[PDB]
Amino acid sequence: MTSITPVTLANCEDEPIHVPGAIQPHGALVTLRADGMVLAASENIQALLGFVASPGSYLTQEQVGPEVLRMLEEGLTGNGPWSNSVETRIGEHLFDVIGHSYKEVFYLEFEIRTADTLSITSFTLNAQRIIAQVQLHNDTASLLSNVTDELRRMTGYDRVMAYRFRHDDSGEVVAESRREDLESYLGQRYPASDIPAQARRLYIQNPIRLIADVAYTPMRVFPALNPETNESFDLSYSVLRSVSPIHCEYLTNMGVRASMSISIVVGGKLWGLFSCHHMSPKLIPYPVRMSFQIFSQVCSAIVERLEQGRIAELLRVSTERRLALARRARDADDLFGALAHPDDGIAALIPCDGALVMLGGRTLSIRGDFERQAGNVLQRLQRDPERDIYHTDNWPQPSEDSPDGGDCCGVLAIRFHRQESGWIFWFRHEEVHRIRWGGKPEKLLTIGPSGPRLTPRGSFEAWEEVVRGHSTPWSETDLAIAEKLRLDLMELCLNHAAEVDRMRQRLIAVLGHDLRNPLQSISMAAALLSSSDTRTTELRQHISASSSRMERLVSQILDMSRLQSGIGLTVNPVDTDVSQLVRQIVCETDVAYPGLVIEIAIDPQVRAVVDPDRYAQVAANLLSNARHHGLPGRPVLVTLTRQGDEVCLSVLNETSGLSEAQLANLFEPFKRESADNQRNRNGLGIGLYISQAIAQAHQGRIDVDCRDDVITFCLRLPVRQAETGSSS
Amino acid sequence: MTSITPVTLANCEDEPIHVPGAIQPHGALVTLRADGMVLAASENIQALLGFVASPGSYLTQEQVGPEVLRMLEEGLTGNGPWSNSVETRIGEHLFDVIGHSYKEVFYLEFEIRTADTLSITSFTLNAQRIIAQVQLHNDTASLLSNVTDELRRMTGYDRVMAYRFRHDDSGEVVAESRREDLESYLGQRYPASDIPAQARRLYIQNPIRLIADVAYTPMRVFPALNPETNESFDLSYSVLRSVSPIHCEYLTNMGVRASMSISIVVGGKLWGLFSCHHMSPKLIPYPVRMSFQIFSQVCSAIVERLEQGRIAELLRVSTERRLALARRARDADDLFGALAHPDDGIAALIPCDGALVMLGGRTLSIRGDFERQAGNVLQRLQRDPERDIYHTDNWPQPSEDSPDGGDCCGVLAIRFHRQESGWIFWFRHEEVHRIRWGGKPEKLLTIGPSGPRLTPRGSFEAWEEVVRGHSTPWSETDLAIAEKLRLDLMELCLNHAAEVDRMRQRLIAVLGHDLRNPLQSISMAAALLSSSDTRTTELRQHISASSSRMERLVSQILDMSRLQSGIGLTVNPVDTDVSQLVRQIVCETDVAYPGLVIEIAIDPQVRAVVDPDRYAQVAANLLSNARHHGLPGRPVLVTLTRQGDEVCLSVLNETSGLSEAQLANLFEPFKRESADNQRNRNGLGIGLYISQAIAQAHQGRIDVDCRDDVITFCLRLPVRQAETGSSS
Ligand SMILES: C=CC1=C(C)/C(=C/C2=[NH+]C(=C\c3[nH]c(/C=C4\NC(=O)[C@@H](C)\C4=C/C)c(C)c3CCC(=O)O)/C(CCC(=O)O)=C2C)NC1=O
Ligand SMILES: C=CC1=C(C)/C(=C/C2=[NH+]C(=C\c3[nH]c(/C=C4\NC(=O)[C@@H](C)\C4=C/C)c(C)c3CCC(=O)O)/C(CCC(=O)O)=C2C)NC1=O
Repeated sequence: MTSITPVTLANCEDEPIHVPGAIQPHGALVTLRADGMVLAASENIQALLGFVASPGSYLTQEQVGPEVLRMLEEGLTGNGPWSNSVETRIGEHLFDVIGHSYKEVFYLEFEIRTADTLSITSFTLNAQRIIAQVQLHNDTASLLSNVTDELRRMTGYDRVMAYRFRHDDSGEVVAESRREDLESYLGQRYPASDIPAQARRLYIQNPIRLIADVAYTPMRVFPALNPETNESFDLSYSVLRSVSPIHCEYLTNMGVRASMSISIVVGGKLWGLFSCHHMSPKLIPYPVRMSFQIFSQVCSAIVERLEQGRIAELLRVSTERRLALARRARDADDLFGALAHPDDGIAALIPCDGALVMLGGRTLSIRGDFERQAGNVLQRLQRDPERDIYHTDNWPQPSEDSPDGGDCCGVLAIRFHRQESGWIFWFRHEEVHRIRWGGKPEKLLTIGPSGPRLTPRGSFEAWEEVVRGHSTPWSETDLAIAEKLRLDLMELCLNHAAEVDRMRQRLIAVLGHDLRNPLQSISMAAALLSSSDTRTTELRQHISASSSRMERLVSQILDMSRLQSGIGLTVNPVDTDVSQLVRQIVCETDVAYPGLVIEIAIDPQVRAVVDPDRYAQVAANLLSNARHHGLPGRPVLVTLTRQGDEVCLSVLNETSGLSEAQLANLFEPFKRESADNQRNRNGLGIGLYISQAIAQAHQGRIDVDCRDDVITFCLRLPVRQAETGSSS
Repeated sequence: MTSITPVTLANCEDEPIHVPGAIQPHGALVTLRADGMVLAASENIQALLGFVASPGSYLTQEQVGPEVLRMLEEGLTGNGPWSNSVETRIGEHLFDVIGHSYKEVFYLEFEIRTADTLSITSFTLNAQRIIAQVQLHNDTASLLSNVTDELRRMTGYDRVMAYRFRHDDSGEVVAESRREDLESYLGQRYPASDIPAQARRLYIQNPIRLIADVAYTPMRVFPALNPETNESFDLSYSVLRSVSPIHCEYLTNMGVRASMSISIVVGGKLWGLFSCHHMSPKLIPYPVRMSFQIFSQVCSAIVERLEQGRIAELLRVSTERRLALARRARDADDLFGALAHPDDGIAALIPCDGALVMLGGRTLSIRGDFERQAGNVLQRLQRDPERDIYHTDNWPQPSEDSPDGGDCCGVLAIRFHRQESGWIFWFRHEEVHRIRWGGKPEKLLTIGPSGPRLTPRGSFEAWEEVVRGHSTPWSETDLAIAEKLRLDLMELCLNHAAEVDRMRQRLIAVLGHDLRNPLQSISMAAALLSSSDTRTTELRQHISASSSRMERLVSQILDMSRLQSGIGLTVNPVDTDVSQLVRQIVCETDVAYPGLVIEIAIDPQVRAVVDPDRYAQVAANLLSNARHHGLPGRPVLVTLTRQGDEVCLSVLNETSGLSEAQLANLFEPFKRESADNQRNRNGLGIGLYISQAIAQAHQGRIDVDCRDDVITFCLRLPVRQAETGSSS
């Protein structure tokens, strides 16, 4: 739907190995339609089976015999997936005829069992042999060790190996059984490109491969495209499927002449393989490969059980320490203390060569001194501040320019208090690794008539690569522990930091209560001054003005605290003459500010049940806002009107132009722009915030209209009558 | 007389089905010691085999034939667990002699293969198909359906059913293949008591059961106890093991005459069964049950992998939805609004008939009104305040006694901000559930002369239970989503509330600056009052005193905020004559409060480099504390001494007795005891906190010594050496 077609990232995953259009010549293939019509067949069918499977026809009993027709008939007419096989003699050779269905196409694959003993061993006896062996092991090390030997005994292959994939898709030969005169491949690494993603995905679906003769010439199955869809025949589940010519080249470079492999699937991912080699052609009869296909799933389930148990036990053991630390830190007076102890603490949660706890600008290093390393990592994290977890095993080793460089190649950092910079770091020193590679990893490129070819390595001689500047990698367990600790510490930091709010509530509330009395006393004393002398009169006036200003500030503080605390404003609606109140406020404002030209259009005797103190407060806030933000010398128009069940008071004044962002933030508290406005340098900006809260408390609202740098405010309050109680 | 009185939990788990001491008479059993000696044998051994296995004797080739001893010798001399079988003829008919070892006891189980023919063993081909075909299913719903049909066609049983266990160990018939005339059991429920915990564990250990004749007579094995241990023979892995008579009664009441069942084990738990029934005796040859053991292990592994895939996909889609919400909630100005939107938000994470989001007293419902249920849940949860998550599927609906009830049956709640009461409640309305029980699940007991007996149900006719008042239970995924979202919202609350803190800091920081000017103006005007009249003089004095008190409060506010914000107290250390300062302060305090007897022991010319304003503040704080907490009329002893490079000021006064908690909390801010002290009602209690912080800022300390209700404070401040120019 995005109208885009991405391009693949790697050319090694782009071979369609599942639709080769060819089979290995040790059998014959026939493809059949859901009604039984022959669609395509392998070109050797006349030589191997003695008859021509002409497309469009149906198999005759003279051709495949009654056993194959009985099997096919039960297949085509059956329901759900189909997979069956039967033993029959066609011509003079005994054949294993395998049948399966995939994506509505039915396949019949014939393998010769010439020069072999009839029913020498059955699928059930071999399956029980292996499953009984596999179930004796409680560790994957010994499970893979013994299974590799039993598989070599049963098959008789020149070599059998257990190959385990790494987290980076590479893999290592973790177990081996081999003929004495063969060089051991145990413990060698092989790169991720040796088994491409396409194969790993396929080998989760079809657990068994066999290559009977690595020198084989593919037999083309023609027509190559299914006539009913023009699509290639999907041979994913075919046993005769022609393997990639690049892998037969890879095995020719190993000197291998037959191959077999069995998948190990864990968690829906290809966990490993059992790979078998022979230095001469070798075919394993289908009943035995069927027993191996059964074993593949039993062994996969057992390995999964073992790995899940081991991981679960490590997770439990670590959860114990994490919870104990959480308890200690919760009980301790200082978290930055309880975590920063060289005994236990966070340094003991994850294997590290030292750790550092950082919070609120306080740091402590455990088992070393890493404030330098930590600070430098933060100076790296400053480029991606939204990142909360950082882990690395290849920290750039410092240059020789100064000995201040720290060789702590491993860093694992987690942020538990983003605003206070709560950081925990775990460090690891450089661990010098040595890797035995199965052949030098030369590039997959050769140029010839085909252009560049993805040719495999020319030799598999064990090459030893020394790794420097790398530490012990942080396991998925360590990363999980680090994240769970991050969350546990965030929760504790929130519970800890939330107490600051309660303290400020108590403090401010007591201050608001205790400060009113001295101000009231001063205002009363100023009112009691006889004002006999002109000097005494001026001082009395200045004292009364300053006291009223402080009372106003204290009132604003109380209101803001009550609003932020959610208590709201306790309004007392009473029948108030809005006309008289607004006219009085305007007159007092004009007399107080003779330079402020105030125009009034106040309807007479507008009476409404409203709180006179809150309405006066709103009017004062609006006049102050118009004075501070209005253009100097411009007149202010005040219009009070009753619009049905609402009282509308409008104030219009010119401005130097207000942006839409400023208009949206007009009601925001502590607006930074107020500190820069030379006329409002002392304005807290809460005037609109408090006014809006007052309007909401009165079930009203404050409208704002700014046009052509002229802003118009319209207070709308609902008309209501106060309730009166009676005994009736 | 044992001083104990146990209480029975259940009768059905007590019967030891693994040590029955008897076998099903379709075979014979011989028990052997690790040295090959015969321990015990079934009493029918002479009837079926023609020889007597006298205890203590050894088998002989003329008795059991050579192939039996050949098989047994590999067992006795083998390592670890053993399990094998041999096809051999004894007397005139063929026996399937199966051997295994358990707890170092070796068993020989003889099963007659009479009345069949190797051609009938073609069941091995149907086994091959089922084992091979099962691997291709894409989901458990189709897998159970197809496998039940294949199992019925293969075995030919009158009925086959896939039984899946519920989370409460009950089970439901989820698939069925049956003879056309038989009553279909598909979809019926059966209680947990139908397969007791012991049977579930044994069926996890021994996957295949077969009751060839429900009407059988148990063939006792004699002697019943192993002479080597005097214990019962553990027959958990014996194929001839006599099934519980309570279960054979159960099958008799179904009209079943033979049974077979195949375990499905997932995650090491019994996930389900395939149970096959026949209305007449039927026996499955041992090679076929051997193939069913393989099928059971393969099916178990595939079912486990399919269910893991389904759970993983559910967790993936859940994670996508949750992280999308966390993003929207983080980009929002108000978290509450971005969560509370009905069109998109929290309500899409967990399927609910409605939801309520709550934070800081706000409550916004979605798809209805839910404040009643939320209120009742919190009122209940207030009795478990540490609880952060709650879930229920059967909330008690309100009685008709009041219309204020809330009719929601299911509630899921999580707390994401313990202080702001941030709660998210997901509600589910009544989902009337109709349950079809396979017979009424009445009590499985009847009392007779032997007391209560574990009588099965006498009938299996479907009884429909109308379960009312229950909603869809909260699945493991719904709980995982609630648990993870709780953390995703705790993160956002912490990161946002840090801004609320920073805002209140900015608020108080601006208030402290703007309040200073009006106070200074009033203090100056008061100082300018000519005080010509006595009344004018008294008013001036009152105004000056009130202004000084407010200035003191404002200073305390600034100090407290700077300390809580970590800014500390700014000090200006200067060479000050401590003797003169302290003497002056004491004189002023005594003159202002002649009723407060102050005793002074002030060393002369004590000089120290200290901030005179901060040190005077500390002295005033100490004197105020002694005045408010000292006993009325008792003298206060003030001692100032220089102890080398430190100046020590001590104040001693009598008290009404201070508790150890009050002494330890003497430096705490907002000490509740200050609000209750009628003499210190206006005291915030910060005096000691601020004084201690000032002392620390001066690199000094405040010592406290309270003895026999007499408290002694000792301020220790370091003396700083003076610096001056010098020349030769
Ligand atoms: C001792 C160690 C050891 C290892 C590590 C090993 C690997 C291995 N690769 C396998 C698969 C494939 N590899 C490639 C391609 C490439 N392979 C490369 O090396 C580069 C150059 C490249 C392309 C540019 C393809 C297309 C396939 C799919 C084949 C198919 O199914 O058609 C398989 C499974 C097949 C089997 O059973 O042998 C194994 C077992 N066999 C060993 O004996
Ligand atoms: C159509 C539905 C349907 C269901 C649900 C069903 C259940 C079932 N119970 C099983 C096992 C046992 N049950 C009990 C005991 C109790 N069972 C009850 O009902 C009450 C009366 C009671 C005790 C108070 C015991 C001791 C055993 C162990 C038997 C042994 O191994 O010796 C088995 C496995 C055995 C088998 O293959 O048939 C199944 C399959 N059989 C069905 O055909």
